[PDB]
Amino acid sequence: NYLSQPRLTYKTVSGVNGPLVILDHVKFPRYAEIVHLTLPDGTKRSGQVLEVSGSKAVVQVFEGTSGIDAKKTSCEFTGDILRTPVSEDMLGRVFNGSGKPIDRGPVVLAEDFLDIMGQPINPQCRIYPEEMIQTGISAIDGMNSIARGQKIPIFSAAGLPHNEIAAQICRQAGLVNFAIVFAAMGVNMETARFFKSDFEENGSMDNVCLFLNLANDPTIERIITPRLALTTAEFLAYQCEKHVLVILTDMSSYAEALREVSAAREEVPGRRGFPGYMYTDLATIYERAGRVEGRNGSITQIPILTMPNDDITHPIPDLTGYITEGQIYVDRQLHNRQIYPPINVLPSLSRLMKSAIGEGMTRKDHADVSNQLYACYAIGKDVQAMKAVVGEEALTSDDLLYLEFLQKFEKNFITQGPYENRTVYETLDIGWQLLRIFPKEMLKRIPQSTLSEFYPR
Amino acid sequence: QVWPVRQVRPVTEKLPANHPLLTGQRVLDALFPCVQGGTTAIPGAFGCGKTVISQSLSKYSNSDVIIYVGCGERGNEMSEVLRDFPELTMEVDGKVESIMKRTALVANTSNMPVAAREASIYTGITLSEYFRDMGYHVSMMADSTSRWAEALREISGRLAEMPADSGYPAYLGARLASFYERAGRVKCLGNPEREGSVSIVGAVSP
Amino acid sequence: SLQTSFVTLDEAIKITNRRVNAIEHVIIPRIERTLAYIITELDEREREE
Repeated sequence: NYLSQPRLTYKTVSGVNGPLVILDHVKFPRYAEIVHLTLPDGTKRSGQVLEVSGSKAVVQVFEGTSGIDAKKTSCEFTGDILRTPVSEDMLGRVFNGSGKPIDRGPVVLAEDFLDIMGQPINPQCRIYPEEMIQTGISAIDGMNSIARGQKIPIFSAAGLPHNEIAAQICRQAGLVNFAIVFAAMGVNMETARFFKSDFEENGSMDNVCLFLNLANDPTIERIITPRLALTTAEFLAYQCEKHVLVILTDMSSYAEALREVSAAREEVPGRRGFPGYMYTDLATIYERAGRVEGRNGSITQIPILTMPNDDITHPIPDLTGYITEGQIYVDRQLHNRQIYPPINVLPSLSRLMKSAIGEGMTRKDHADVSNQLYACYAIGKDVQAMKAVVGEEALTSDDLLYLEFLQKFEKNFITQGPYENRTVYETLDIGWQLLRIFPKEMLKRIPQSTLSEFYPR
Repeated sequence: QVWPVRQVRPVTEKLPANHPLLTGQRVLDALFPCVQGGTTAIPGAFGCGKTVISQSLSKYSNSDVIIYVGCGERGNEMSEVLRDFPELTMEVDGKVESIMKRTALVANTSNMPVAAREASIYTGITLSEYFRDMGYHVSMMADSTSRWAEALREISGRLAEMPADSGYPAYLGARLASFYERAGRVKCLGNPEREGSVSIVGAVSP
Repeated sequence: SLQTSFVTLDEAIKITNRRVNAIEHVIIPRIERTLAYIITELDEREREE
């Protein structure tokens, strides 16, 4: 039923400190309720009830507390938690990080109002994702295969081409159309232009939804931006039955805004000063993906990360890898060598790959070839590390085979260029050609029945 | 007029940078070019010879206006800048003119109030954005942004905020991103149709 | 005399270069990673306090 009883408004602001405003004499406070603040100069701001105790409510204000005062500032309480208006009109729109339009179009006519926080899907009703997406990028498709419904973030760093890889994945994804929902947290204007331009250049923009919070926009919008985006993906996937690809741009900007918010409440710190609950918080975003029983649609997530000082042990890539179903790793040392894409396969993973590949799925060799390419690449790295101590004259011919595989793998299998779109079958046969260098008795991940069928070609 | 230092001055549209900022140096202008509306860093350390950047920008660049910011310099290092800058000249319409006809200096020694040391870059960029809005091209130089981040650490330390990374406050990266984001070419507010820009050069001291 | 000296001296050059490469590529990086970890954990203990 509708909220038919009228809203209360209060001038009873008892104190202000950091991002927090504190009202008193509040009639029956509701935890997590939304409050609208009108400042003395007539500026409107919004906040959410972060604590309640008797007659007091504590509000965090999304646009910050600067210029709020104890006497003239006025707060209206909405009677309800944060909900977003959603409709299938939202494809081909641009919004800011709080869901207001920025494309000069109108506000959304809701088909429904949905709770931004979502709601945990029952593990009984989850369907395991098994349909492989071909990205056409060989370093992903052949050695980290993506199932439709996965979470698989791109771990990158400042100055690397993770925008261009994410754009290539959006441009090339298909089964062996996606609707795209794109969120940006803390991006510079040239990053915001790059994506919007690329989606318009590929003609795709009538099938893309963008939420933009730029580097100059309010920080506390960043902690609702991915929840607005994922609520839109959940309507599109689980009510309108679409296949959704969700891109979350720089989760390190989300984590940094979350640290800044939590530091003001003085909640228990974890490693490197992040909130003690950061694992749970990130998990409420990343678990909003997958397939479900009896509905055709699906949500795939590809969050993009910047690793501080390239350190994979930092809490942001660390707690993300603990939740997500793998990672793609973009490497500065490959980027400095002018390779594209810079995907170093060794720190990368896909967990859902193991069941999305093989006989009937892709080809019978795929699970064997992939594991042997990992083994030879790991050994080739170990020989290259030995060479740096002892020099070439110490190496036996068997070491030189792995060190020749290493050079040919990075030029043929990894290196690709920005518009090349390889099949899985091209990726597999480019796999066998590099493996063919080795006498077959060295291929000790591969059983005789696979070798005797595919190596002699 | 009066404007708050921490509020970005509004514009009709914010535009991709295109034209080079000339320094008159062969390296820099050929191998490592900057655009008008660009963002740059230099290593701010003793023997490296920082003054060639500052003097090339001040005397020879295709800037219209120059804003120089000292963030928290040693007493005698600040004195050399304030000695040298008024004595610089350039030639305009076949006549020699002082650099100070197009220049303003923000100056802070390490004993000036810590709130001035932290406000310093926000004063300098707000002064730059005011001449951008007239349809000029402005160059900003910050003498060391490390000396500003130390003032930011002292203020958050005086407030007893949580010490995050290396004692710096949790927002250090958000403040630096929000600062450099004010650089760029723009289509100005208001009726006479015009474009201007602010370019940032900021030294840093690892 | 010169040749038996030369053979012995060639081996000594190879051994010396092998040691220089080990100090530069094995030992110094292991010390620098260790030193970076210690500097990191001391900030964590300080934040806990």
